[PDB]
Amino acid sequence: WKKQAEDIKKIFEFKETLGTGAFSEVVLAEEKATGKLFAVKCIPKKALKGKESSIENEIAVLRKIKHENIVALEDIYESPNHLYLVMQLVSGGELFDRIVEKGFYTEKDASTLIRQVLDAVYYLHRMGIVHRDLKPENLLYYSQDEESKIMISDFGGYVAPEVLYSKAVDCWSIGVIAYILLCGYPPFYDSKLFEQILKAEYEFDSPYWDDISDSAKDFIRNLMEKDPNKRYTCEQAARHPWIAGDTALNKNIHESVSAQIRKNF
Amino acid sequence: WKKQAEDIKKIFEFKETLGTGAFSEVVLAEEKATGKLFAVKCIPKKALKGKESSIENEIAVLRKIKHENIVALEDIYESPNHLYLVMQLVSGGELFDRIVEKGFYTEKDASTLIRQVLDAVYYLHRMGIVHRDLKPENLLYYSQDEESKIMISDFGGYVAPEVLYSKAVDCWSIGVIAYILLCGYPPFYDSKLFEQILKAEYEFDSPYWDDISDSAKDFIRNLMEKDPNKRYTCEQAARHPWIAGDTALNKNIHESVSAQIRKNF
Ligand SMILES: Nc1nn2nccc2c2ccccc12
Ligand SMILES: Nc1nn2nccc2c2ccccc12
Ligand SMILES: Nc1nn2nccc2c2ccccc12
Ligand SMILES: Nc1nn2nccc2c2ccccc12
Repeated sequence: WKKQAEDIKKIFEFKETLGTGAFSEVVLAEEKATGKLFAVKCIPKKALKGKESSIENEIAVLRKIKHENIVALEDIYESPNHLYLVMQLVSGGELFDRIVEKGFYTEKDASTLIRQVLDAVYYLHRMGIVHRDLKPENLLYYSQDEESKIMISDFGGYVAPEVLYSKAVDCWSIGVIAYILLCGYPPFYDSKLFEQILKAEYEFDSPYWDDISDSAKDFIRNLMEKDPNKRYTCEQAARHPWIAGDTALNKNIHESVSAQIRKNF
Repeated sequence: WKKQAEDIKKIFEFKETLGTGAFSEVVLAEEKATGKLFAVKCIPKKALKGKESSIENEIAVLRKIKHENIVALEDIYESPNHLYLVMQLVSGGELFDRIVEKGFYTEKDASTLIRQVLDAVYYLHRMGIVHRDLKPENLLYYSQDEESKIMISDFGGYVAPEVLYSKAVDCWSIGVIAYILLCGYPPFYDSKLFEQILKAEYEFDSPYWDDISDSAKDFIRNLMEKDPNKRYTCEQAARHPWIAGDTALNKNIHESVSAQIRKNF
């Protein structure tokens, strides 16, 4: 299930660097035998010392499973001292860029995005994976298509008060993302910030929140809940009317949200 | 995520019946708009009364996930009184037919089959699904290819002593399947049979088991373990040398296994 290589460069022509992380890089790569483009995560083995097997079990299991809202692992290569995760390259661009570029953007659009993230994270949780790093940077659109889905592209403010813990920390992160999706700025924002987060002290301030539904605000409260016990799970969040029902509004909130994204990020 | 239809027959031409179950049928079907063949499971809604949502949640989640060793759910249609699960049609045929037809069959072949079933069932367990009905009839080859994988094709001797319970019942079933794969006959076989199962009384009888490895027998013992606590999980079984290592033998055991399948089934 792992392909072996004496030298990865016999298989891929590496191109531009797409991302860099703690102790890995993600690079764009052409498969020399086929032309096909991929995103390849490059990981030195010595960085995984100890929990090498455990992290090669997340990978061994995930290799066999394709989730609609997570970039698929097409292949794993092993050399003497590295693992290479060969991933489906997406073509739809970054989350905020997309929202800024839209002419029209509603709560229904935000709800659809969150629904997809909930589905992906529910799956990861079921598999015993706590993502711990859900944030906009790690969400990419699949394609340029108007109807493109969003996908978790990568694994390693958004951190749960208990951290500052269990799978519930991810659900907090999703709540923060939802907050940003509906107003264009983060719910917290240096010691007073740290203080705010640890007391889950945030507001739906005017004028930015005035045109947002009660249902959306309730949804966010239930995820951005200090008590990780009372906090909605992904399963609970997915049943909420804002996600599963028809309470998400159809008002164009693009002007304000985009203004705030531009100004705030 | 569910397509709605006033009449399913506007979408599919139904052909031969592929399977029948408790209160559903699986039928071969041509998509009229495209020609493409599928396997369609047809389910009256009233059969799911009560746990309708719950069973529509197994489906709602699974729709988004493709496992290499489970037939994929391509689409779900809903009419006023039925659900239709539209599945990827396989082309590789039934498990025993394939083994009888081979000229050469080894423990390594059996191990590869079990590895795949372990992977599928591990995933189902992680999702909170207990299959409860794992048996050869529910395993089909993907293609005619020599290297074809096996796939769970369907959901609803092989039943765990505790039943005669938890996800562990599936692991018992896999042990029974492994037993049959290595000798061509069931480990139990009417009141004395019921008695045997409830005491996990079985043997690796000569001459059929003489050419089988100790490693294979140990593997089977660990799954066909009366105590569901001590019983190997799918995760444990997948780490066993017979599956993960190189203890599976390379001896052609086809003559005997096929003889016994033919005679016994
Ligand atoms: N530009 C990127 N594209 N794709 N495509 C698949 C996976 C990724 C990815 C992962 C991490 C960082 C950047 C990217
Ligand atoms: N970009 C990814 N990075 N890492 N890092 C470890 C495991 C994974 C992974 C698995 C599936 C899809 C994407 C990725
Ligand atoms: N002959 C069959 N073929 N395929 N292909 C996909 C799923 C199934 C299936 C399920 C149940 C019963 C028979 C079959
Ligand atoms: N043949 C199947 N039958 N049923 N019945 C309920 C759920 C499913 C299912 C899901 C995925 C793949 C195959 C099937």
